[PDB]
Amino acid sequence: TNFTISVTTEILPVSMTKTSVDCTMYICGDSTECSNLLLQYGSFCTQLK
Amino acid sequence: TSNFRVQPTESIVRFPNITNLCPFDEVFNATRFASVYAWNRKRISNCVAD
Ligand SMILES: *[C@@H]1O[C@H](CO)[C@@H](O[C@@H]2O[C@H](CO)[C@@H](O)[C@H](O)[C@H]2NC(C)=O)[C@H](O)[C@H]1NC(C)=O
Ligand SMILES: *[C@@H]1O[C@H](CO)[C@@H](O[C@@H]2O[C@H](CO)[C@@H](O)[C@H](O)[C@H]2NC(C)=O)[C@H](O)[C@H]1NC(C)=O
Repeated sequence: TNFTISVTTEILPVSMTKTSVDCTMYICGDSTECSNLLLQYGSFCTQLK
Repeated sequence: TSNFRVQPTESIVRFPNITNLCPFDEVFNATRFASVYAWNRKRISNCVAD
């Protein structure tokens, strides 16, 4: 016989913070030996990027 | 396409004072020395050598 109008919340996530990682800087920075040792692993860096 | 990283222009190094002022002038410049058979053993420690 009687009706009640009520409001309820419902929270949904949409997106997290976008991330971009420096690959050869994080692996080891400022070393030519790092370049000569990382360029011979093929593509384990471009795939991640 | 890549990453941008500015390179340092020069290098500096810091280190503490040279204290204790390690005694090398009493051994290398003395008025009297010992004999070859009775040589005196001198030890220098607790001081950064120059
Ligand atoms: C349906 O319910 C509402 C409340 O949920 C009733 O409204 C109340 O009515 C009384 C007397 O009529 C008032 O003193 C209140 O102030 C009212 N409250 C609100 C929030 O409006 C309503 O009367 C009910 N209807 C029936 C037919 O029973
Ligand atoms: C280590 O050497 C530095 C460089 O001289 C000293 O810093 C100053 O030295 C001058 C020269 O004796 C003094 O007049 C200043 O008062 C010193 N600065 C300060 C903030 O004290 C430093 O004192 C030396 N460290 C020592 C003696 O422990």
